[PDB]
Amino acid sequence: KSFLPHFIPKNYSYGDYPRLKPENLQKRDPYLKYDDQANKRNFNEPLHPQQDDLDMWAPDHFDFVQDSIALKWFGTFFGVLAVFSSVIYIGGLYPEKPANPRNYPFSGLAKDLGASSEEDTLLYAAKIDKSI
Amino acid sequence: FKYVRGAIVPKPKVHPGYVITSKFLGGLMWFWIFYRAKQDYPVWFGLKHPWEH
Amino acid sequence: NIFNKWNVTPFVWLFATVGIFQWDKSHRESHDGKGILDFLGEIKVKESLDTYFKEYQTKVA
Amino acid sequence: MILLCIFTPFLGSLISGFFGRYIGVNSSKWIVCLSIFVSVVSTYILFIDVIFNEIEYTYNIMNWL
Amino acid sequence: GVSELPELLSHEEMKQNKIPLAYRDRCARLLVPLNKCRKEGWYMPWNCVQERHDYEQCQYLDFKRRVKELEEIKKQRDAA
Amino acid sequence: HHIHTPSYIKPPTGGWNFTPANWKQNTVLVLVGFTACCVGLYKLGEAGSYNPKLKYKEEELSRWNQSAK
Amino acid sequence: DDKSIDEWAMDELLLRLKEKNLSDVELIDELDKLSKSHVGKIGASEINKRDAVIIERILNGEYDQLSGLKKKEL
Amino acid sequence: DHVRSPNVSFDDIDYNNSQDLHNAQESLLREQWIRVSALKVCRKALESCYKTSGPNHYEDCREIAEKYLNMLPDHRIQGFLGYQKNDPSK
Amino acid sequence: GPHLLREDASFQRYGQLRDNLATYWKFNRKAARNVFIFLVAVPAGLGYLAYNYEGKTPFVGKRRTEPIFEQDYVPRK
Amino acid sequence: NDIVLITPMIILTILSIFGGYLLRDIYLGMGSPFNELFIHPNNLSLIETEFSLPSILKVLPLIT
Ligand SMILES: CCCCCCCCCCCCCCCCCC(=O)OC[C@H](COP(=O)(O)OCCN)OC(=O)CCCCCCCCCCCCCCCCC
Ligand SMILES: CCCCCCCCCCCC(=O)OC[C@H](COP(=O)(O)OCC[N+](C)(C)C)OC(=O)CCCCCCCCCCC
Ligand SMILES: CCCCCCCCCCCC(=O)OC[C@H](COP(=O)(O)OCC[N+](C)(C)C)OC(=O)CCCCCCCCCCC
Repeated sequence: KSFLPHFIPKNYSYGDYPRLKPENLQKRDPYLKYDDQANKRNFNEPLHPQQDDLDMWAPDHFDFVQDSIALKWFGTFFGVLAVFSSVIYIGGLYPEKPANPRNYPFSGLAKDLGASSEEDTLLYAAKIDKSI
Repeated sequence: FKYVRGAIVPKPKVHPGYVITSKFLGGLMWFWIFYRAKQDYPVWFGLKHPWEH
Repeated sequence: NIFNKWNVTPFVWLFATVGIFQWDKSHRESHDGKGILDFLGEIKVKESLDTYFKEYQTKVA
Repeated sequence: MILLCIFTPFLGSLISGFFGRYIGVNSSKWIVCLSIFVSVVSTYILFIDVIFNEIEYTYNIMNWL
Repeated sequence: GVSELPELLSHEEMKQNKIPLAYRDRCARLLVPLNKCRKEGWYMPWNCVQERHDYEQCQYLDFKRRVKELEEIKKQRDAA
Repeated sequence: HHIHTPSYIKPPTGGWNFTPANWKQNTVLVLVGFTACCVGLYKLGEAGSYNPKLKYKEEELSRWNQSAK
Repeated sequence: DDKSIDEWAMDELLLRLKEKNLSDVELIDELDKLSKSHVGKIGASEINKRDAVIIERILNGEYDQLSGLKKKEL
Repeated sequence: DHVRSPNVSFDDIDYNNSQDLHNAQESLLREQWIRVSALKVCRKALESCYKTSGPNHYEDCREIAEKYLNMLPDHRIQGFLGYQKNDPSK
Repeated sequence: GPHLLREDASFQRYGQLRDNLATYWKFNRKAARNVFIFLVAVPAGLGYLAYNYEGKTPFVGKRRTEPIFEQDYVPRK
Repeated sequence: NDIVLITPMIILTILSIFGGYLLRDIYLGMGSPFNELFIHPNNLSLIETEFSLPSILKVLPLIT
């Protein structure tokens, strides 16, 4: 069922500060009546030293599955898509280009693409239409 | 208002404006779907080119 | 009240700023570009300021 | 036309934000709707003038940096 | 009734008509009337029916011409 | 219906369904003011807008490029 | 009436444009009719003014004298 | 009126003269701001050329764009401390 | 005046603890590891990167001198 | 619901039937001038997409 968030210490010794079991106030029963109904807290109830990580204003904690199991599924999902992508690449099953890619006249539109002379023709031209 | 125990809900009788408007809006879509099909079904499936006529 | 003490004040600043802006715009056409605040004084020029700098650097040396 | 299209929605936000108390709920909603509609009509006029007539509009308020 | 690729436009004619760079090819000459009629027709689907079709068929010939280039190249590589 | 404490809570945006008794009078005062600003924006927009594609002839651009060489 | 250093440099550039090309009749005409308030608005803007030749001369001539102050080189 | 820069070089003055040193620092700074003004004018030509040319901006504004990219690395404010405190010849 | 805030003893003890955490800090092995990472390891990583590429990044108006697209297409057949 | 809620939906409904057909040539027409969006000549695949496609792929999303 529920479990505490990460980085919540099991023990602490802050002098004479009371030592209480760390409780996530987000998991408390909402149908009960509290002095502070919004935060699910009664007046003068002691606070954990890291209560800011275990209250309503803390990030919402998800406890449907364990993080290791949740990360196993997350890697498995993208692992399937990775194998599916690599097989088609290594196998080379993706279709070939039906025709020669588009060609353009005037030395592959070199002058219209910022070229200055014949030295910089290949630096700016597109695929040159060799068949005039 | 009074609640009648054990009475099945009959066919609702909505205001006539809602029923007529809904059918006309659907009628506009279906007519437009068929109208484009009558004139673009070759080009849609690649069976013919737009200039060919 | 829609013309209360708090609603009127922001509009007053806009009207005053635009009116003075146009006044300054008209004040520069007839005064060779000089602004409305020319009565307060004039910007000091390099020639007089450098004289203070020359005397200042003389005492320091 | 360009200034009317852009800053008219800002007028509706200001009117409802600071004068919404003095005009009530109903008039606040419709004045905001009015301001957006002015931007709607002005945009459609520009769409014909820009896309179909190959015209561009530029307004320079002032220098920023 | 376009049957062959039309004559290539000159450099200045492409410049004056401001043809898009990606569309500066054999079909540039047929593109000028189409873009001129589209402006007067507000780019409606019922104003440039034939001018659009003539330009559409020209690019079809250009595509088929590039099929020949690939097939011809595909033989030189195997022969070599 | 409910209690909203409106005697002192007076936000600029109303505070729980607020409409003054003289809402009609203020609405007209706002509509006229709102109309007086759209017209002012329109006049400013027309007089300040320009076409960036027509401020220089193409012949002028040719001279700029040749000199920049 | 504050002239920032960038505003001063724009006026100086146009002043040096006159002082170097006093034989160009076209240049003087645009500069004379280029008002002081429009001096710093060279380029595309809402104001209808002739400054194409003003820009053209600047594009062709380096009117800065930074090399003159640096009389020592590597 | 429009006061002009008092052209003075660090190589023709004695730094013990605080007035001459002050002019050399000012003269170098004012020449650097003229370069920035020139850069902004040249960029204005590039902006105007790009808009009117449309798809022809690569060809119509080729020389202007080349000039802007060459001047950009050095048409900026560099200060006077670098040249005042360093002798390039050595 | 009227003590508008209902002071809570648990909140005060929680607040006092947060403001006085330095009293109970111990320079143990756990603390030393965190001190080393934030004050030595992390600055060293930035320290190396800052001087490795110091004066070696002339990005002002950097020019392209290599074609981007491929001229000839080689079919897989 | 009331007419005020309905009114925008009907206007959007009509625009959801005829809008794309009327505006297709403005944005998807071949050679249409849209210099604001730059497409390099080597990246224009509107021809190989329109003609070279097998006829099955034209209807495959519809069938699925
Ligand atoms: C809540 C607290 C209160 C704060 C809320 C109010 C904040 C208002 C902030 C205004 C700041 C002052 C800006 C206006 C000062 C005037 C600027 C100026 O000096 O003029 C520059 C411009 C042309 O420059 P020039 O030729 O040198 O004219 C000088 C003549 N003496 O001359 C002009 O064209 C004048 C233009 C005046 C424009 C009026 C202001 C319009 C609204 C701001 C426009 C900013 C752009 C829109 C921002 C909205 C977000 C997109
Ligand atoms: C370009 C920026 C332009 C911004 C101008 C827009 C108009 C401003 C309207 C202000 C009045 C208002 O809405 O804030 C006040 C309203 C009042 O609440 P109410 O709805 O009247 O009901 C009242 C019922 N209470 C009392 C339970 C709330 O809400 C609030 O207390 C919300 C608190 C945060 C307000 C954030 C203000 C906007 C921040 C903008 C950041 C740049
Ligand atoms: C048709 C014309 C369209 C334009 C309309 C313009 C309206 C201008 C506003 C007039 C009303 C007014 O200034 O309201 C002032 C308001 C209202 O509260 P108050 O006045 O203090 O009253 C309460 C106090 N009491 C109880 C003592 C009387 O104060 C505020 O808290 C304003 C805080 C600033 C909010 C906006 C910040 C924006 C920052 C970014 C800016 C771009």
